[PDB]
Amino acid sequence: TSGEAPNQALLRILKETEFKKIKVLGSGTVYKGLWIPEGEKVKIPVAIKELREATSPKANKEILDEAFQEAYVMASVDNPHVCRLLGICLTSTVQLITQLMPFGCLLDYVREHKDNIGSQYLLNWCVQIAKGMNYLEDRRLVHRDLAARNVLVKTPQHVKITDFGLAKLLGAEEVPIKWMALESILHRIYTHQSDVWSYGVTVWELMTFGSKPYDGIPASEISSILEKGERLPQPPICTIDVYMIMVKCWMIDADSRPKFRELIIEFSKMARDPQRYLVIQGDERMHLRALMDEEDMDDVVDADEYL
Ligand SMILES: Nc1ncnc2c1ncn2[C@@H]1O[C@H](COP(=O)(O)OP(=O)(O)NP(=O)(O)O)[C@@H](O)[C@H]1O
Ligand SMILES: [Mg+2]
Repeated sequence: TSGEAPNQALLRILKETEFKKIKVLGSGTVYKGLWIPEGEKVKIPVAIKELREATSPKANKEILDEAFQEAYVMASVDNPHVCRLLGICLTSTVQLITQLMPFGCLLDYVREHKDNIGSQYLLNWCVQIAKGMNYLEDRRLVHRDLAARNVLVKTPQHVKITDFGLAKLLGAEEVPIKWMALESILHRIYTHQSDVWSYGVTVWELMTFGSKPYDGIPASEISSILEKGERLPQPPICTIDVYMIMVKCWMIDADSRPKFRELIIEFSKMARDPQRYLVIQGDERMHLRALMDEEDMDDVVDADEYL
């Protein structure tokens, strides 16, 4: 009651007996599996991150600080376009349990499905990511690591921002350079407007079907490139309407860049007439079960319907 509000998010501790790992997804080693809350007659698809046991105690506390910090953030947020933490489990190694995003990160998704992503998907993704960031801004959260790789894909129609390792309250105090606002690189300044810049880069990643920003350019130069007024080039499928919104996100005066709530409005306008704003050959002809090896999927509930 001296300024900020108490964070009353619930931190759920889960038992190992309650979830079954099914398959490895990555290596912090991440499994796909199912979580069956005791006595609830539901099966919830989950990602289970089992932390690396770590050799050096300095590496140990680095792993653990990322883990507890992003457990704290994901437990405190609740929005259809941000990833929710379902719980943690304090076995010998700590495990973080999140809602399963079956289709992986969005960068790999647009890379692998270039020839079947239509303009309606692209623009709807832009709207959903801006809704997620607008929610974070409503909660005074600055993400500092927004990128296509940090957007996950529940369905082709539904994505969610993730990876809150670098997040912080707006006013508070204490490295992907090609996604960083200029004032982030020069003065270590981070705001919701620097997130807006990163959002511009992410949209450019999407519109280019996963190209690398400033490909082959060494990070040491990016700062001088940007002070000289250079920016990422207009993607081939982008009308000037879309590209111009993106370019506005990269203006040097952070207060001149658009706001996330403006970006929601503008991309929603454009998603009302997708083919007037992105030009994709064969657009009109583009389309997109037991994910586990379990034969009894009848009681499966998505985390979003259990909550
Ligand atoms: N809930 C989830 N559902 C499905 N896949 C996931 C989920 N969470 C993470 N992954 C993937 O599993 C791997 C673990 O990623 P992560 O633990 O976030 O490490 P990271 O280095 O921070 N990756 P990033 O957030 O993209 O910067 C990545 O390939 C993710 O895309
Ligand atoms: Mg992280």
